[PDB]
Formats: sequence, structure tokens, C-alpha cells
Amino acid sequence: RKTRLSKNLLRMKFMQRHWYLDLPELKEKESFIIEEQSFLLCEDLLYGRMSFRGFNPEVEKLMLQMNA
Amino acid sequence: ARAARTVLGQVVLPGEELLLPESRVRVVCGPGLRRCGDRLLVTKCGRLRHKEPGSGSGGGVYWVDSQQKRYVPVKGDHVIGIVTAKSGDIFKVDVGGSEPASLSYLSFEGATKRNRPNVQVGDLIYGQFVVANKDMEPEMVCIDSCGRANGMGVIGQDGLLFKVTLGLIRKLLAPDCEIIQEVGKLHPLEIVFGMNGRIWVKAKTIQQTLILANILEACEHMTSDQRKQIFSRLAES
Amino acid sequence: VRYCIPGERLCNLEEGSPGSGTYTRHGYIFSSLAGCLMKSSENGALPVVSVVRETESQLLPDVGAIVTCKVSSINSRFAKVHILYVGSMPLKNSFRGTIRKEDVRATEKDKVEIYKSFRPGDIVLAKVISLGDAQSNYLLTTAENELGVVVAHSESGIQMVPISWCEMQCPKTHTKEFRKVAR
Repeated sequence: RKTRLSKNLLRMKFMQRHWYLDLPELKEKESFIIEEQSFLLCEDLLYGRMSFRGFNPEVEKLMLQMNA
Repeated sequence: ARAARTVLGQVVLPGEELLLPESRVRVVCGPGLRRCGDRLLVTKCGRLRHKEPGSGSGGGVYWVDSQQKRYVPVKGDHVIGIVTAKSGDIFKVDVGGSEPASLSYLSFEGATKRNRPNVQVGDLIYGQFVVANKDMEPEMVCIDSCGRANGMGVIGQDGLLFKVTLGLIRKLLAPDCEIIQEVGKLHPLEIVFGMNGRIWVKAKTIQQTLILANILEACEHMTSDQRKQIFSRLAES
Repeated sequence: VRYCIPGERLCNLEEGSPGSGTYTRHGYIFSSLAGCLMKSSENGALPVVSVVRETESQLLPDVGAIVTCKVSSINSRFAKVHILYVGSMPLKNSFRGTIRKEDVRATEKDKVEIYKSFRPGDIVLAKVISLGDAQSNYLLTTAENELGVVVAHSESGIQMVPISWCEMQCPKTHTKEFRKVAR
């Protein structure tokens, strides 16, 4: 008798489908100003690829999605 | 060297140091700014600008709305590119910067060795950077991190690719633009804005495409006369 | 002690053998450099003559070495360097080495990332493995926690301190850069 499969079959593919340091001078410190070069954090912007009344409705749903 | 708050809408010039009020509250140095000790050096002429997050802890953010033409590979920016060649697995694409960026044959949506993408030299692309730094050549990708190309990949064909100023983009992509809204009423279209001053446009016919590209490359300072003139022209196409 | 000259004979083959900086002609050896000669003797009693220009006599960074270097160029693949101190004795003949991607940490994880381990213009120390064949490209490795970056200058001009394994900070202002800190 038997109830379960075998392994050699159950392997096939169609089936599966350091250290640290404490500086009292600089232990609990954090940067107060940070250098950025991105106009996004800086400023809000829409999604590049868009469309107006019909061309590539896929881009229209992308607009609806990413612009909120 | 005074009153960062009093020159948030004035024209600052390089060399100028400006300092900000206070124990303190973290802030961030914009692209056109730089840090000297506890002060902010200016590195580019610009109408200074500030912003704050809806909260009250974030502090603020500063920058200069500088207009220019040359692009610099930055991280997390959607950018058009022009494949310049292919070396084995990776093919090098131009962006408009110091050096050409690199893609990988398995970065596009759904690709493996037995499924390669159709990218030919001269083909144009809409990707974004994941390593953009001054010390290493920039690598870009045409797929979100989750694993889906949310509009990325090859552009297509049958369109016009031109180039404009970067501030023009930074303005047009604003949600309160009048030109790009009014255009959605005269004749349809579909366009890619690339943060490298490079723009792609398509419509049904070609006269329309040309009128549109001219508008865009001129819309920085168009007069109402020319405005309604080209609007009437589009209405008559 | 005697200084020799690129033409003078030194000895028959029956009284020595060429070690370096020499050559052989019929039944004789002949120097090839302006320098000092020396005939070493093995337990075999047959001497090995050689000639040396002790200005820069000779150095050799062997496999199990510990050599410093400076990070000039980098890539997502490897980072190239220049050899300055082999141990502690400098060598004006700056050799050129390389550090691979995976050969960067003892854990060998592929998650490693150059731009977060190294930067161009900082000094590290590593262990050479392969001498190289064509360009003598030394390949160095840092698969150890007391290896890697030791001194590193800040965003612009400040020297930082190695706080932790993959963190470094400047003492004047506060900003956490990422490297393969040593020790």
C-alpha cells in the first residue's frame, strides 16, 4: 500500500509550481544637515510618462496610480 | 551670512553663506547648496526656495531653482537615454552627462538568459538610476524594485525626441501647469518627460507633433499672442 | 667588496654560477651591470655569483603578506589600487593591485557593495594572493575584520574615525559614511 508521493518525483519543476565601539564624544549624536542633490525630496513632481484622452490608456492608469 | 528666512524668495549668488535658526531641528541641504561648518554655502545662482513637511519635526528643506542644460547622473530620477553600444551582457546607454550609464540584460521586466529583451543600438529608453555617484559610473534600470516596469522600458517609435532646459521640466511636471493642461483639450498626445532636459512626444499626425514640440521648447516665455496663435493653429490641424 | 662593470669577467663556470645580473660566454661569466658583486656559497660548496645595484636592491610581496595601498579607481566589479608600503618599508616602484567584489569580507556575502566599502582616495591594507602574469596585477583581499580601510577623508576635507565595522564619522560635524572599516 501507499498514500504519498515519492521524492525523486516531488523534485521536478512542474510540481513545485563584526564589532562596535562607544565614543562618549560622538555616541548619541546624529547629523544635523545632510547633502542632497535630488529635486524630488526638494520638490514634488508628477509622473513623467502621461497621456491625454486616448493615447496608450495603460499610461492613463499609470497616471491615476502614481500621481496620488 | 544672515537671515536664511529673509532671502527665501531672493536671488542668491555663489559664495554667499546663509545660516539658519536652531535643542535644534534636523534639516537638509538642497542640490545647489553646500555645508560649511554650521552654515550653508551657495554654489549656484538661483531664486532661493524653501519647503517644510506637513509635520513640525522634519524641520525644513532649502534649495535654489537654478536653470541650466547639462545633466548630472542623480539617483532616483526618471531619465531618457540612447543606447550607445552593447558589451556582452550589459549595454551602455547615453544620458547627457560625464559618461555613459549601464544597463543589464536582465533588468527589464521579465527577462532571463532564455528570454532576452529587444534592444537595438540607437534605441531610446526611460529608466532610473540606482547607483548615481561622482566616484562610480552610474548604473540604471528599467524596472521598479518590486519587479514590475511601471511604465519603464523602451519608449517606442513614431515620435519626436527633442531637448529643452531642465528648469522647464521641473516646472512642467508641476501639478499647477497651464500649458500642458490646455493642450489636453485641443488634440490628443502622449509624451515622456525626462529629467535630463530630453522630451519625447507622439500624436496621430506629424504637423501636430511639430507644433507641440515648438510650443514646449518655447513655453518658458511665450506671449499670449503667440499662445492663442499656436492654439488656433492646432485647432486648424 | 668590489664594484664591477658591464663587461668584465668574474669567474669560470668551474668556479661559480650566474645568479642574476650576469651572463655567460665561452667558459666564462661576464657582469651586466654597474654595481657590487657577491658570491654566495651553499652547503654544496659551488658558489653562486650575482651582481646588484643596491640603490633599489630588491623587494617581493609574497602571498601571505600585508601591504598597504591607495584606492584610485573603483567599479561595481573591482577596485584598483597602488602599492606604497609592503609591510613598513616603502617602495618608490609603486606596484598596482586590484581588489575583487566577493574577496572583500570574510563572510564572502554577495551583498557586499564597493561604494559602501571603499572610496577613491583612501588608504587600505590587504593580503596579496596572485602576482599576475602580463601586467603583474596584484590581487589583494580583505577577508578579515582587522583589514581594509584605516584612514579616510570626509565628504570634502576632514579625516574620519572608524566607529564600527561598516561606519565611519568625522569628528567636527556628524555624518555616517560607510566603508569596510578595519579592526
